[PDB]
Amino acid sequence: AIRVLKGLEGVRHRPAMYIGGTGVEGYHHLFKEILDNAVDEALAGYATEILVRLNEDGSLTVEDNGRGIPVDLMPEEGKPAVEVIYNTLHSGGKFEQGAYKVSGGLHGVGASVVNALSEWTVVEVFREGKHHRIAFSRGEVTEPLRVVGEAPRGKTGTRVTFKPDPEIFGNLRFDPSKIRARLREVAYLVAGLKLVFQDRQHGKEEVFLDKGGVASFAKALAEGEDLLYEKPFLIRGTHGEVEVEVGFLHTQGYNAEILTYANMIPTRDGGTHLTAFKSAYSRALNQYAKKAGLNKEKGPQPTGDDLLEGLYAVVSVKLPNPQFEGQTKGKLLNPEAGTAVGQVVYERLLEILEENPRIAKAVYEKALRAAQAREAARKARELV
Amino acid sequence: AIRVLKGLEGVRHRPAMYIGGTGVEGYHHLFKEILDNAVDEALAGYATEILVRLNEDGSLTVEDNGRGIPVDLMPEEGKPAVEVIYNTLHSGGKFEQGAYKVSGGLHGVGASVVNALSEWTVVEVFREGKHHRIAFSRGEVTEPLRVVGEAPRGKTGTRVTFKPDPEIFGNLRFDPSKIRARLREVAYLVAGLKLVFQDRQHGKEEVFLDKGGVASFAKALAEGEDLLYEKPFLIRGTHGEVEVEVGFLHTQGYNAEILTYANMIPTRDGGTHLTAFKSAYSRALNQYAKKAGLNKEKGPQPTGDDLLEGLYAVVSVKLPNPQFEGQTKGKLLNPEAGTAVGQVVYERLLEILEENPRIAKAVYEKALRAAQAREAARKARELV
Ligand SMILES: CO[C@@H]1[C@@H](OC(N)=O)[C@@H](O)[C@H](Oc2ccc3c(O)c(NC(=O)c4ccc(O)c(CC=C(C)C)c4)c(=O)oc3c2C)OC1(C)C
Ligand SMILES: CO[C@@H]1[C@@H](OC(N)=O)[C@@H](O)[C@H](Oc2ccc3c(O)c(NC(=O)c4ccc(O)c(CC=C(C)C)c4)c(=O)oc3c2C)OC1(C)C
Repeated sequence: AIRVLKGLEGVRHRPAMYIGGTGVEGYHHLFKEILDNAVDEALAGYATEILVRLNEDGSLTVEDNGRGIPVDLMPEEGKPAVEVIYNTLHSGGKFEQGAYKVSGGLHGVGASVVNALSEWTVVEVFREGKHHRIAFSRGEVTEPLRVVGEAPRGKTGTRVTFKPDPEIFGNLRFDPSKIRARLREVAYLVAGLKLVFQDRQHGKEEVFLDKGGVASFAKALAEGEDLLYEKPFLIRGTHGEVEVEVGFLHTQGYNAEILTYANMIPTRDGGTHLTAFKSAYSRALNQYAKKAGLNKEKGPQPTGDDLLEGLYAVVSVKLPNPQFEGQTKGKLLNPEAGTAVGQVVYERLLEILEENPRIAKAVYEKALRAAQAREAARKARELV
Repeated sequence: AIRVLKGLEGVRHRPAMYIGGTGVEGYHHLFKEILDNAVDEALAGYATEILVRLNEDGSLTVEDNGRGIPVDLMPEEGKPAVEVIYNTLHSGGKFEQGAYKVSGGLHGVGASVVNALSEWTVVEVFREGKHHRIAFSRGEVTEPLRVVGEAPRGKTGTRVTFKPDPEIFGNLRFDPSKIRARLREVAYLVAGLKLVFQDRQHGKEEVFLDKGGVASFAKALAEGEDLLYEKPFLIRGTHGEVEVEVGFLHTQGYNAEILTYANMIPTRDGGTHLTAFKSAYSRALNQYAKKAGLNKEKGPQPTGDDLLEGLYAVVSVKLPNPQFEGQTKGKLLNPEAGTAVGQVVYERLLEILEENPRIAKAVYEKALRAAQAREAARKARELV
């Protein structure tokens, strides 16, 4: 009643162990992974454009502006690097270091997990003047690497096309809505990165590009809401090995929304970077306020929830060796991320507040009126 | 340049991909995994007592009185079964379907990841009248399996002793509090299971056992507050392949706490079981009220969030093939769980109210107070 599953065999034996489930969520994790492989080329500074296309046959194509996955032979394995990448469960090396990378995702490079769980996979590489092609199916090579033609231009890059295996996912098909949502997210987290979504079926096409990045992301969060000031603030900075990006904006409403990210993956339960943000923001507001005489009688302006009212913000950090609560996602634990965020946002917020006095007053003013409202509801509720 | 990592080599090459990080959380996941292996025997019905002892040298011993990991040879590999389970990255088969299992552990069986990340591991098996022993170090056999004597009093079971690899975690050491916390949780989730913690480093002892299960869990969740009744309700039932257990109590206070679990692991982001719980509870509560004539007309209408004030409950389900939203689990997606919790809870709850009309209307009126209190705070705030 027992056997050893070697390599990709294990992935097909227990798919849920690699993608959580075999439903709609798991189906799209394949898309996210291949997309993140492309996004990693952008993070490294080689890709500037990424195309995601839903083909009429249900398959999905992800093409990048990158270097193109290497096709030269790996001595130890006696096979092209691109073949090894998509056929071995876990491959690594120093190539994992030297640039920020998307965190979480599928086992190892993740690409081979997608291949194992796909009826067919086609990898095309434009590199060193040629257009290469290798085809797989459920983890195995069906068509060995070969040159199918010459590369145009100075065109280099990788184009991956795959179709999740119906033997595992049933009649599931890609959902344009979900694909667009992740593309919209990425464009925001990698400002300047152009991502195009093509849905051949409906002949639709949308471009996702935003130089404003996270600041724009913050405004996007307050879509149907009256803004306190139409221009969202952007805080950029680097501390140690951590790149920090924070964007925020206020609305005259009373709802809030703070999204946090670590290496391009949502961190629902926050972590060191989120706690460092709330803290730094609080430090800055209060400090500035006193200096400028915005506080009278020493009212209860803080209390955290008061400052959160009508606050829309996005905190994003990038760091090597990220540490998560468990299973590479959820809550960021790196203390250095906390120090980076706190450091970068505190100093910069002070400046932003000083050069934008009116706005600073309105937001601090809103915090006081929020505290009072809290007080009134408390007594009222503690009356009956 | 590229390196293919075969088997356990990949675990030591990149531990965070298997345990999330190499700090305190990752360290304890090793403990959680070995404990889960023992608990699986209890879930299968062959184990009643698990001992967890923190040794003075930092190693952790986990002993269960279950069947004992088999030691016969696996012809396909030419090694005893115990060896295979602890030294191969992924082994599986029909044994995975024997019964309910703890979900979301470490890769595959999980034990081999622990072994790979420990400077040493000793596995003792009491089976078929004999006491077997086999030792490992960083994923590899150091002392092959051998019989070291008779099984004392013919007992059967597995005793695992291991020490997380200092080269991976530095000077970190198991935290008794984290251990007791998980042991307490498990005692509640598997009512009747007895777990003993011996903290030799502090000469301590402690028993975790509670036939009250999830009901007691709800009670202890509300420790500190005055209850509306000190006897927790217990709803248990099986619908399809899903076993459900829900416990709940009410306090005179205003705070609330609802914990959910799927196959022994916390689902902080809810899922089908949670949604179904509140719907079944809400339907049974509002229907009973109408039936017994409690829905007055001279006031506000009780809604969600109103009937969950001062309500402490724990919703726990066990089912085969759990489906989560990939990630770090977080949300249960199986529609069968929802129908299971709904069916089982709704009906049983209906009888609870009819059998406790006193408490029944005491709960409804409490929802009424919360309704007005909620609208009193609204008025107050809109008044600013
Ligand atoms: C799924 O494959 C991904 C890539 O995905 C995409 N879409 O381009 C990308 O995320 C990243 O791609 C890399 C990662 C590292 C190098 C990299 O180190 C290069 N540098 C070299 O000089 C080089 C040249 C030839 C060669 O055989 C190797 C080692 C082989 C590798 C990295 C597969 C390296 C290079 O030219 O391309 C690279 C590329 C395209 O990592 C992979 C391979 C897992
Ligand atoms: C890390 O080991 C764990 C176990 O932990 C402990 N402490 O018991 C436990 O969680 C579960 O333990 C099982 C799981 C299934 C069977 C099981 O199916 C049994 N039934 C047999 O008749 C049997 C007899 C000989 C044999 O080689 C095998 C299959 C081999 C196995 C389960 C490793 C099965 C049995 O005797 O013991 C079993 C045991 C002890 O699964 C493991 C092996 C991954």
